[PDB]
Amino acid sequence: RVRDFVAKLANNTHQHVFGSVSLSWVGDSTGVILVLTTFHVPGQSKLYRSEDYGKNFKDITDLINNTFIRTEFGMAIGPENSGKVVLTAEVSGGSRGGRIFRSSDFAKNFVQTDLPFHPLTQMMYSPQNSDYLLALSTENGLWVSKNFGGKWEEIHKAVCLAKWGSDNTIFFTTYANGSCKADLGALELWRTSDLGKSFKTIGVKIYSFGLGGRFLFASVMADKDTTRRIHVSTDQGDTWSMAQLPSVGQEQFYSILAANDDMVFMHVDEPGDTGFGTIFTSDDRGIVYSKSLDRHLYTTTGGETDFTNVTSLRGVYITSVLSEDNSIQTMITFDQGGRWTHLRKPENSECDATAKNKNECSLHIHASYSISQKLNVPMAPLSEPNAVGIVIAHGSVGDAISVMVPDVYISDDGGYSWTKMLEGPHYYTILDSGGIIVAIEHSSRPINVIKFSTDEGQCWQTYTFTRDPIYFTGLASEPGARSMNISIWGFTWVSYTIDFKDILERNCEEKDYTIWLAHSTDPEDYEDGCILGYKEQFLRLRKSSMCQNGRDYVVTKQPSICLCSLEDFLCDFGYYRPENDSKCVEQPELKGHDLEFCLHLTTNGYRKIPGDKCQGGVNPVREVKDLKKKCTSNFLSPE
Ligand SMILES: *[C@@H]1O[C@H](CO)[C@@H](O[C@@H]2O[C@H](CO)[C@@H](O)[C@H](O)[C@H]2NC(C)=O)[C@H](O)[C@H]1NC(C)=O
Ligand SMILES: *[C@@H]1O[C@H](CO)[C@@H](O[C@@H]2O[C@H](CO)[C@@H](O)[C@H](O)[C@H]2NC(C)=O)[C@H](O)[C@H]1NC(C)=O
Ligand SMILES: CC(C)CCN1CC(=O)N=N1
Repeated sequence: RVRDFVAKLANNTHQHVFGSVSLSWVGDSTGVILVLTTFHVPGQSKLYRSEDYGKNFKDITDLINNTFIRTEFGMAIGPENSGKVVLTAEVSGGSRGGRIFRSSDFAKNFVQTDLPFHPLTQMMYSPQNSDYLLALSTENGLWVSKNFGGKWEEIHKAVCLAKWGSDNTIFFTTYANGSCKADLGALELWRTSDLGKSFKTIGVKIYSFGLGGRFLFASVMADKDTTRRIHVSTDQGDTWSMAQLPSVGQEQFYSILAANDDMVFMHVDEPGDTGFGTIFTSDDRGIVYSKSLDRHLYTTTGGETDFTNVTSLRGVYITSVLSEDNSIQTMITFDQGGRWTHLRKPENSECDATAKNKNECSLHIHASYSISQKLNVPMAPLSEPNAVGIVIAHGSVGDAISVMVPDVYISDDGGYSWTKMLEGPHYYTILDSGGIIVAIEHSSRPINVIKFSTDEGQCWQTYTFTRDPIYFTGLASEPGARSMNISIWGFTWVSYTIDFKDILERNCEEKDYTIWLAHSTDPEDYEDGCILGYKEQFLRLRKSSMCQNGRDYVVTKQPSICLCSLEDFLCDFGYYRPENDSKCVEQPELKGHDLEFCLHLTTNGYRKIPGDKCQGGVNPVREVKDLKKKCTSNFLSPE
């Protein structure tokens, strides 16, 4: 519903003409884009650079000296504004050392450097400092560089896996003899804070390790069995604590679904080839775990899962579960995994063939699992933190995820309500923190048009961006959903970057924004909107208003602190919540893995949900008590 839109886009539209193809953005608010193509012909690499968000590209294959670049390593991009770019070149079969090309000037100038080893993994930038780097050689050697790749010293041999921690710390696992596969479950976990000068052994009998938020996790194998269990440390391995999670076997796996400063979402595989597991939410120490969701779909250790952080609203997560019927259903939690429920269906929607009742059903979302089964899904769900409460996803309306070709649904309130956005599979992108949505029909045949909306998917305009139809491949836009430049890629290889600057000529002002209470279920109630003990009220751009938010737009929100209630605490170890009300109570006797933990000790009977900011009201935390005597009450033990 924008007048004379065609005129504005026509001048703004820009076109550029150009094996294995990869595109990497460099920095924020720089517009630097690198495109790398390699082809194997019985074979040279091509590199392009753009400083205008992809409107124009300049060939810079001269800087790489026509050297072949290995696709597997890809293009290593430096942290935020470092501008560092590293490409791993291919070298002669007999070369003693590897060769890489590096740049620190956002790829304007590249310097060739030979290496003392052959890289086995991609070089990883240290988060605290861009200059520091680490890599693993073909001989499982760990090399570190303090000069952005000029000089590499082998700090330690036989490293199975290495990762960057906070403050330039390095954690790695080593194998005493043979190969990592031989020493599975017998590895040693080491840490060095001095860039290899000094080493500290923080674990033995290690299977693997992981990092999430503050937490550092390590899986340790039993002495008398194959089974392994998780141990957690918040002090970089100086002290360790067992995690109240079940032990698993070699067939089973552990996966960190999501982690942050407050807590972690942990997935434990069920015994057998079920293809599903249970989700556990931790406390602020990562030690005590609450069962959140049953029969959560996860194919294998590196397999597909539909678990999705809805990044546009606090505490909202979406995933898929396998019912006993062997049908897949989509579940959503609005309170960080405290309760899970079915997504509400759009009001003007018809239940499909999967529904028992024609007028009652739910909305189900197509994510990574649907894509892996070769369903007609071109994109997983999309959400951005800048665009408050907006979720866009492919889905079906019924009792379960259906095989039929899907339509696109949008939510403007963080997942509480939905409406059909477009018919049939599409590609979508969010721009200007929600100021514009852009969409691209997915078809077998070429396309010549791009669709855009300025009222959060409620209405759309159709604009033709080319004379000649192209075969659509993908969309590229600056990470962070703050630019107004979108790029359409396809072959007849071409790329039309549209700029929407003219469409939103007017910048936004106070009057454009309006007040919106997030998480509002019942507007009359004092407690309405309390999630994790507090409410958030937002200023968001009115749907009718069509103005640019700007690159420096700031989400404005004010927090209201609710009164603590029992619902803001979870049961500590040794307590459970009966089906009756919600007061935590001490279990008759611990069983299963709960008994394993016994043989954190002090239990308050209640602990505050991590991330919960409620103040005042009830405090149910009890004086610290010890259940060890209760635990060993049944065991005869020596004097
Ligand atoms: C789910 O996504 C949200 C949004 O990205 C995450 O919230 C961010 O967390 C980081 C790290 O704690 C903070 O620096 C940001 O300020 C948060 N963003 C907002 C908008 O609050 C959240 O941590 C994710 N959930 C999990 C479990 O990782
Ligand atoms: C879309 O891309 C253009 C470049 O083609 C961006 O233009 C830049 O704008 C900033 C500030 O407006 C200037 O400091 C830069 O010098 C501009 N670059 C060029 C190459 O002209 C434009 O900002 C992008 N749109 C958005 C919303 O970020
Ligand atoms: C949670 C952390 C120990 C991940 C390492 N992994 C994978 C697995 O399944 N066992 N250890």
